[PDB]
Amino acid sequence: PNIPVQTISRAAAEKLFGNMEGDCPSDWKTDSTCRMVTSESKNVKLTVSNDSAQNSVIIVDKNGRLVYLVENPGGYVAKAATVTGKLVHANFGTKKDFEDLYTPVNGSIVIVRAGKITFAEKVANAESLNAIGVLIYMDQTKFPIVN
Amino acid sequence: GPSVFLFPPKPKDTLYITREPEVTCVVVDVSHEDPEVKFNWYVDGVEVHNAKTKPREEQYNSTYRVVSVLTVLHQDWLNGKEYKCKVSNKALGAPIEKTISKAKGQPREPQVYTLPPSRDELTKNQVSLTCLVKGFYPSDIAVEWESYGTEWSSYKTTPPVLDSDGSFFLYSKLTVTKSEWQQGFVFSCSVMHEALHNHYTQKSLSLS
Ligand SMILES: *[C@@H]1O[C@H](CO)[C@@H](O[C@@H]2O[C@H](CO)[C@@H](O[C@@H]3O[C@H](CO[C@H]4O[C@H](CO)[C@@H](O)[C@H](O)[C@@H]4O[C@@H]4O[C@H](CO)[C@@H](O)[C@H](O)[C@H]4NC(C)=O)[C@@H](O)[C@H](O[C@H]4O[C@H](CO)[C@@H](O)[C@H](O)[C@@H]4O[C@@H]4O[C@H](CO)[C@@H](O)[C@H](O)[C@H]4NC(C)=O)[C@@H]3O)[C@H](O)[C@H]2NC(C)=O)[C@H](O)[C@H]1NC(C)=O
Repeated sequence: PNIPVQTISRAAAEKLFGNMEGDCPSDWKTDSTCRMVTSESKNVKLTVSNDSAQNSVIIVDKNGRLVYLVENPGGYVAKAATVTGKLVHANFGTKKDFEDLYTPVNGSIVIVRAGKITFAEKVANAESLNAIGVLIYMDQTKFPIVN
Repeated sequence: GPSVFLFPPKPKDTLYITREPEVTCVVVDVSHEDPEVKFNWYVDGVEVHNAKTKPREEQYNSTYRVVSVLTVLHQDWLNGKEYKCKVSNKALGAPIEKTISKAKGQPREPQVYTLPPSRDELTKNQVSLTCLVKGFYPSDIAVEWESYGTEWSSYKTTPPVLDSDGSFFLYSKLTVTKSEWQQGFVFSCSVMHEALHNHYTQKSLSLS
């Protein structure tokens, strides 16, 4: 775990989707609103700080300038860092989901649904492909982890 | 004929010792026949040679644009030294002289106040956050809006306006989507001015 991981609300996710392009595979039985990648002109910036008060998810100008405040997550995952990149959806962040994935993860922030596998695994799988950060959201529909 | 425009350094560059401030002598129209431009720089009447001429560059209207940049010392600029740019051309009847300096007066500290959107402005999908910066001298000032340590792209700042007491004021307008305002996020107005302690102050604003 050399990369920041952060939990976001369903609302924050959908706001992020609002700024993404691509439609999800029909195979992920998702909502209409889900999207795959951020448009060229925007990137996301994720800040996890020793002060859990000032965690932030923000959408950024090519200039690093601020476009949209997306959330200030109150929760934390048990690396303190600030990272800026493209955001890429990887569904459950299974190794399988990853290998099927059209858009390459390298150097990008990844967003995944909480789901089939542990958070720990999702982060590792992503980190394994050189993602620079991980967002995790709970859709209401629930997919208990198997062990 | 060529036209000459002499510009002052950016406020932050003059205020921060970590930064490098420079005066810019811009030459707007440069003939195709006579492209030659001689630049001569003077500081308080004393000629200096520290300046660099950028490459000449043909514009969209068949006119060369020659720029000469001279780096100034922070306190030389702040004390009110004059920088004279002399442009010499064969296309000029006589060489053109332009002079800039800092306004020489007692510095006055800027008052920074943030205002929230008008109740009538909440009808719209986007709202304006206002930053009033007043009662400062000289005109040299730098204003940024930011949230969570990140500078805002969507904001614009009126030029300084001369007040009745000989001071300046201005406004900065940050435009945000209404929902971002209603959610109770914090916006900050950052102001850099020589009269301020550490040439810096900050005002925050959010939903009550
Ligand atoms: C071919 O195409 C070229 C490009 O389109 C074009 O060049 C242009 O030439 C015109 C003249 O025709 C010249 O006009 C002057 O511009 C001055 C300000 O320029 C600023 O802002 C513009 C607008 O964004 C920028 O484009 C410029 O680069 C410059 O920006 C600044 O640049 C510096 C260094 O690069 C940076 O440090 C700044 O951060 C940066 N700013 C920005 C926005 O990024 C403008 O002030 C001039 O106005 C003054 O003079 C006029 C007389 O000509 C008066 O009408 C007016 O009142 C102003 O008077 C001044 O009043 C001041 C008040 O304090 C006093 O201080 C002064 O004493 C007083 N001076 C004078 C002499 O009156 C003026 O508009 C353009 O800037 C120049 N470039 C561009 C991009 O247009 C060629 O001319 C074209 N050919 C032809 C046929 O025209």
